Amino acid sequence: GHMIHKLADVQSKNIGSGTRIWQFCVVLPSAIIGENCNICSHCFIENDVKIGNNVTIKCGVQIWDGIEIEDDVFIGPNVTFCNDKYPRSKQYPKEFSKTIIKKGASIGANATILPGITIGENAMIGAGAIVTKDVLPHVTYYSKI
Amino acid sequence: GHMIHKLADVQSKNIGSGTRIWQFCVVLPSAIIGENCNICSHCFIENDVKIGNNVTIKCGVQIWDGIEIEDDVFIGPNVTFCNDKYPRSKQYPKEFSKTIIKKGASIGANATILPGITIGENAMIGAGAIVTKDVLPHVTYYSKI
Amino acid sequence: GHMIHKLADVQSKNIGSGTRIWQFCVVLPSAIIGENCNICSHCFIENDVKIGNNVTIKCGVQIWDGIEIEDDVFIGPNVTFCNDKYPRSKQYPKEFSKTIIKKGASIGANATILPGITIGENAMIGAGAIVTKDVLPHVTYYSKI
Ligand SMILES: CC(C)(COP(=O)(O)OP(=O)(O)OC[C@H]1O[C@@H](n2cnc3c(N)ncnc32)[C@H](O)[C@@H]1OP(=O)(O)O)[C@@H](O)C(=O)NCCC(=O)NCCS
Ligand SMILES: CC(C)(COP(=O)(O)OP(=O)(O)OC[C@H]1O[C@@H](n2cnc3c(N)ncnc32)[C@H](O)[C@@H]1OP(=O)(O)O)[C@@H](O)C(=O)NCCC(=O)NCCS
Ligand SMILES: CC(C)(COP(=O)(O)OP(=O)(O)OC[C@H]1O[C@@H](n2cnc3c(N)ncnc32)[C@H](O)[C@@H]1OP(=O)(O)O)[C@@H](O)C(=O)NCCC(=O)NCCS
Ligand SMILES: Cc1cn([C@H]2C[C@H](O)[C@@H](COP(=O)(O)OP(=O)(O)O[C@H]3O[C@H](C)[C@@H](O)[C@H](N)[C@H]3O)O2)c(=O)[nH]c1=O
Ligand SMILES: Cc1cn([C@H]2C[C@H](O)[C@@H](COP(=O)(O)OP(=O)(O)O[C@H]3O[C@H](C)[C@@H](O)[C@H](N)[C@H]3O)O2)c(=O)[nH]c1=O
Ligand SMILES: Cc1cn([C@H]2C[C@H](O)[C@@H](COP(=O)(O)OP(=O)(O)O[C@H]3O[C@H](C)[C@@H](O)[C@H](N)[C@H]3O)O2)c(=O)[nH]c1=O
Repeated sequence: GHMIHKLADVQSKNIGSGTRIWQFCVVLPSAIIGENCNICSHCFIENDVKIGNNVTIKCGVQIWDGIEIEDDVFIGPNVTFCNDKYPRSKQYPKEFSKTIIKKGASIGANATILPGITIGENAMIGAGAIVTKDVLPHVTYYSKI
Repeated sequence: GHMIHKLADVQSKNIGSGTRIWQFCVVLPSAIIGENCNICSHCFIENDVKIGNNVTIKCGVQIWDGIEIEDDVFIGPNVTFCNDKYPRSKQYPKEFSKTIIKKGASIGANATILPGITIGENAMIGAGAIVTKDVLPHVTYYSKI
Repeated sequence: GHMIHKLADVQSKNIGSGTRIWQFCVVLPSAIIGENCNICSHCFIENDVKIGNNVTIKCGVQIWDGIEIEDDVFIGPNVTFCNDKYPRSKQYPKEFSKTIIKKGASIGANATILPGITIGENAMIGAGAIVTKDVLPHVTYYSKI
């Protein structure tokens, strides 16, 4: 009982009941997605990826290898994640940096999350923020304009 | 006399003459789009949405419920809008916050527009800006780097 | 010997051996793309565009007319480029501003590159940065948070 749009390319069988995956999403085979998620249009979800239950991923987000999203997380549109702190074309690290977005946290629209980051339970990341350090549980963080 | 790309999912009949809607766009049924718009690839346009005439929406933009775009507006690529100031997964507000981008205004590439915002007529929003307060008509606003 | 995903719209024949172009990409006819590039999902590549060899373009990037990418460049996800410094809807300039990203340079996730910019060889642009001035060769530049 999950809904995969005919215009998505979903290669993972590991998708929970109630989850919706919308148009022009790519989901690679090893991705794990929980129950009652909403994966909005134009998202990319790689292999070494775990996403919990009741997660909302708005449009235009990519979830790279090494990223874990816990239950009840909200990820705003065009939010960007990283798994490589010093990227150079065709220079593959032995191991990708890991990011974890902990239960109930929310990431505002168009925020940028550096590699290796923990965002604590129920944190709120302001729209457009750059997150270069871990954010503590329940903290509201935004970049000064 | 409007052009919907075969690789778009356009569900709205409310689309003006001369409008182009490009590959991998999603446009939901209640969306209103005026004449001679250009809705570039990879855009998402929701239901409670009004877009005027001669509007340019570059690639990778989402126009959420509660957002109105007036005539002659330019929206740069990967510009992000918001309709929920304190987003939590599966916590639906009674009413979405409204944003209006007034006639002739321009929003630079990758800008972030907070919910509830008015951008005045002929304003210019710098590339990458975070807009947390209304922008007055004809004002050039950008976030200090 | 190049791989074009069946869910991409690639109109250019000017694509080097070993290049991969993934789902939901648009590549217009005059685009030039070198050998062993990886053009990830959800990218847009216009006509007056030259991209060298061994270039990585992560998801959700648009490469506009007037932009040149040299060999061995890395472009992070949701990176945004510009070819028009004072955009107004339907006001087409005689000439688009040119941007060049020089050999081996890397642009972090969700960075914004203003029009007319040179990013020098082997530079590193931090995630989320706004680049309003040329970046010198081998320099690490990021926007203060
Ligand atoms: C971070 C946020 C929760 C803060 O809301 P708040 O605590 O009510 O803060 P206020 O609106 O009272 O603003 C306090 C100050 O911080 C600034 N500020 C607020 N959000 C900001 C942001 N995202 N980036 C930068 N500055 C921000 C305001 O400009 C204000 O500055 P001032 O004191 O100089 O006037 C909210 O503004 C936000 O970014 N929400 C996320 C929206 C979103 O992305 N939704 C998902 C898509 S719908
Ligand atoms: C905002 C904008 C219109 C200002 O242009 P301008 O008034 O000619 O300003 P200048 O280039 O003279 O720059 C003035 C100062 O503001 C800074 N600045 C300009 N644009 C900025 C931006 N978007 N964000 C942050 N700082 C910016 C410059 O770095 C310069 O700083 P300095 O005085 O310390 O050297 C322009 O830079 C811009 O962002 N244009 C939008 C481009 C775009 O997104 N096009 C759509 C896609 S093609
Ligand atoms: C720019 C970058 C290379 C700098 O790494 P570094 O030189 O190791 O810098 P550090 O982590 O030691 O940070 C130095 C300081 O700059 C700040 N900083 C680092 N990167 C920043 C960024 N992108 N934006 C703003 N501030 C940043 C840190 O917060 C720190 O501030 P502090 O001294 O006040 O504590 C790196 O942080 C980065 O942005 N990498 C790109 C990641 C990416 O986009 N990958 C592609 C997708 S996988
Ligand atoms: C019909 C349809 C829907 N969608 C996605 C995008 C659309 O905004 C979303 C609607 O589902 P929802 O469950 O009503 O909304 P969601 O939980 O994703 O987000 C909404 O509610 C939260 C609470 C707000 O913060 C958010 N800003 C809202 O968009 O599903 C698509 O991507 N394609 C579609 O065709
Ligand atoms: C052929 C084709 C076009 N498009 C979109 C994306 C492409 O950049 C645009 C070209 O149409 P246009 O009317 O020539 O250009 P637009 O008005 O969108 O923007 C151009 O002009 C304005 C004035 C500049 O600020 C802007 N930076 C330019 O891109 O249409 C697509 O999305 N897919 C396509 O296949
Ligand atoms: C199978 C498949 C792959 N891709 C794209 C997106 C995916 O992340 C990438 C994998 O190819 P790669 O050559 O393994 O990785 P890439 O060089 O693009 O990037 C990886 O390595 C560099 C060194 C890191 O900085 C980067 N963060 C990594 O993603 O190819 C797609 O877009 N669709 C797909 O179906």
